[PDB]
Amino acid sequence: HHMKQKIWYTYDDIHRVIKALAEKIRNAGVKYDAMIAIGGGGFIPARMLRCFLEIPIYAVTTAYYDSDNEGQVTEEVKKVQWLDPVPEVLRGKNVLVVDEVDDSRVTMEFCLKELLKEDFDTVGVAVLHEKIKAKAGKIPEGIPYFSGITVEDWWINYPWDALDIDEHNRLAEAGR
Amino acid sequence: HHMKQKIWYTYDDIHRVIKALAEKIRNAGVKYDAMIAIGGGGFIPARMLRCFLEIPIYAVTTAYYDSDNEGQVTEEVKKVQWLDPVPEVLRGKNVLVVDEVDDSRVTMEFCLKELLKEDFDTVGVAVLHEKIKAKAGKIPEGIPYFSGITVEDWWINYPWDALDIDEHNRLAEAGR
Ligand SMILES: Nc1nc2c(ncn2[C@@H]2O[C@H](COP(=O)(O)OP(=O)(O)O)[C@@H](OP(=O)(O)OP(=O)(O)O)[C@H]2O)c(=O)[nH]1
Ligand SMILES: Nc1nc2c(ncn2[C@@H]2O[C@H](COP(=O)(O)OP(=O)(O)O)[C@@H](OP(=O)(O)OP(=O)(O)O)[C@H]2O)c(=O)[nH]1
Ligand SMILES: [Mg+2]
Ligand SMILES: [Mg+2]
Ligand SMILES: [Mg+2]
Ligand SMILES: [Mg+2]
Repeated sequence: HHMKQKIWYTYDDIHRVIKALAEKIRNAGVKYDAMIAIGGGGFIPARMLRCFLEIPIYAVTTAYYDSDNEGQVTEEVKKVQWLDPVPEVLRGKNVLVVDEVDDSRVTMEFCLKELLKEDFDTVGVAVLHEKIKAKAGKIPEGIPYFSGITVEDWWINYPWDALDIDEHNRLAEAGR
Repeated sequence: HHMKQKIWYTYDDIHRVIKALAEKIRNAGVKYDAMIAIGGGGFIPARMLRCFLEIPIYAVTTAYYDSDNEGQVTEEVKKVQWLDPVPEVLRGKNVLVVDEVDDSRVTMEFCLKELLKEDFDTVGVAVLHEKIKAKAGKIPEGIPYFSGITVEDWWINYPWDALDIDEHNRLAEAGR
């Protein structure tokens, strides 16, 4: 249950945004050598982006876990799978971190801080949807940032969460 | 350029097959604890499958490389990213390997042989499309196998390779 407005996007809607996102990246003048998709949400955006950028997709995954510190239980982000070690072919290369939604930036900050420990040239970040809202996380300095589209602070319903894709598509069209 | 018949599938076409594939898996009676997606082709099928199976997606990636052995250059499959080491939470668990197409089975055999070196309970494999054709690779004994649909030996055009998704969808409908 959510209390804000809601929006549904078709697979094709998202594919079209990814094509435009690839063009934004290409126009910034840094040629990326590989993507690092943050699963699970970044996997589909990253493989769609590969259609247009034609660079390999490496993968990490994060998740929130119940953390009990100082007499208070809150959710914190942790690694589920990581690039340990980073392969030698990526040393000194440009890598593009890919995720589906910029909501709180807590995962994004965690992953970017960890990847800046490595021997990359340029680390950039590309997200499908950028929500306009307050952010708990911060993007480190010097990291190029791209979003496919900016969105209101609405709950986004992704087609890859649709038990009934026909009903999902109906709600997507009923929102246009 | 290909010399066989060709088919185009929409994103929604594939989503519907994945829903049916999840039902085939559920009916076989083994509860899988995690997926291992083989990138890049397995990423989108695996995240679609997560909608219905609700288990985490781990990732490996393979690619073909030019291999020069005994005075003859052929393409061979190699690791690009692997699960090194397998996390302890997966020890003794059931893992479902996910890929998009069963064509030659050379990648599938390579990955399954490598994953059988680990301490899993059940290793199963799920593929979106199973092509009916001769196979160079072999599936090890005792590995449950599921395919979403079986297909003729045709070239499959995936929507995540469509530079123009509208033209892609036109060709998909023109094939029904
Ligand atoms: N459907 C949907 N999900 C939203 C929306 N806003 C945030 N989320 C989910 O919230 C989770 C936490 O995201 P954040 O930590 O805020 O991500 P950020 O750094 O990229 O801004 C993400 O899942 P996660 O914990 O990273 O899991 P996974 O699904 O990526 O594996 C993301 O998918 C929204 O509008 N719609
Ligand atoms: N579009 C399309 N591709 C096909 C088709 N048949 C085979 N392929 C591609 O051939 C490559 C080699 O596949 P195999 O090694 O035969 O796969 P298998 O073991 O699962 O049968 C795969 O890409 P890869 O080298 O594994 O790369 P990636 O794209 O998965 O990263 C796969 O996507 C088809 O009908 N259509
Ligand atoms: Mg995520
Ligand atoms: Mg490390
Ligand atoms: Mg593959
Ligand atoms: Mg190993």
